[PDB]
Amino acid sequence: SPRRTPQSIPYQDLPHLVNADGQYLFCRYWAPTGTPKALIFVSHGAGEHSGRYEELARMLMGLDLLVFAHDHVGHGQSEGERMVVSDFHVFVRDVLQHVDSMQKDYPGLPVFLLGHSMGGAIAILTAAERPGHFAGMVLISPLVLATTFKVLAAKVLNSVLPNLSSGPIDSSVLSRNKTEVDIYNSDPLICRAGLKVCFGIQLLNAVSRVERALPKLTVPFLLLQGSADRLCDSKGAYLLMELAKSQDKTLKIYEGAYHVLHKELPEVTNSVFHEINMWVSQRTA
Ligand SMILES: O=C1CC[C@@H](CCC(=O)N2CCC(COc3ccc(F)cc3Cl)CC2)N1
Ligand SMILES: [Cl-]
Repeated sequence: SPRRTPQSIPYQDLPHLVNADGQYLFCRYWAPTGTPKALIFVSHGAGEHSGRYEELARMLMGLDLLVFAHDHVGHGQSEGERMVVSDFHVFVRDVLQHVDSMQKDYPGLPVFLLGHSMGGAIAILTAAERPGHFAGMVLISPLVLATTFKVLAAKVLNSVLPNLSSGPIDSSVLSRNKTEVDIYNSDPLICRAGLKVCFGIQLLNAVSRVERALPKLTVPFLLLQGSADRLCDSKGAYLLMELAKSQDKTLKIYEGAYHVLHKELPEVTNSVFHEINMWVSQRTA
C-alpha cells in the first residue's frame, strides 16, 4: 500500500521528500519560467502549513526567485503526531536537507529564508548553523521569547504524561482581519488542538537556542513586527535588532497590528508584501 498523507492522499501523487527519521514531508514549489535569480525556502509556523504562503510565494516567484517549502513534521500534509516533535532541531535538520537538495539542482544561486513565528525561529537557527551561507532572512514576527513555575512545572510532568495540553493558540489574537481568523478556523490542514506539554518544552528549547544564536548572526535580515502581538512579544524583535551582529538589519513596526502581518488588515498586508518585495529585489538585482 503506497504511503499516504494524514489526509489519506498517496505521496506518489504529491511533491515530497523523506527526512533522516524516515518520515515523508509534503513539498511545494513555485518556479519562475526561465532561469532563477535565487532560491528562497518559506518556513511556516506552529499548527499551520506551507499552503498559507501561496500569496507571498507567488510574489517572490514574480521577482524570478525559485520559492520552495515543506510542511514541518507533524503539520499539514507531512507525517507525524500533530504538533509534537522529538527535538526542535528536527525542523532545522529538515530545512537544511531541502536547502542542500535545491542547491545541488541549482548551483551558483544565493539562498534566502523567509519564516513566520515558529518558522522564524527555525529560520534563525538554520542560518546560525551554517554561518555565512544564507544571503538573507525575511522574518515575520519570529518566535524569540511565559512564567517561571509554568516552565519548571512543564518538565516535571514531561516525565509523567507529556500528552497533557494547555489552551489552543487563541485565534482571536491572530489578525484584526476577521476574514483571515475565519479562514484560519476553517482550514482542515491547520491543527487547532491544545498545545501539548511535550511540544511546549520544544518551543521553550527553541526560544532558549535562538537567544544563544542571536549574538552570532551576521546574515542580512528584514524584521516585520506588530506592536499589539499577543503570541510573539514585540520586545523579541527589539532584542534581535540589539544582539544580531548583521551589518544589514532593518526593523519595521506596524502599530496596533496582531501576529500574522501577511494576513492582517490590507493596509498592513499590502505594506508587508511591498517591503518584502523591495528588500528581496534590492538584494537579488
Ligand atoms: O498564520 C499563522 C497561523 C498560526 C500562527 C503561528 C503560530 C506559531 O508558530 N506560534 C504561536 C504560538 C507560540 C507559542 O509559544 C509558546 C507556547 C507555549 C510554550 F510553553 C512556550 C512557547 Cl514559546 C509559538 C509559535 N500564524
Ligand atoms: Cl535547534
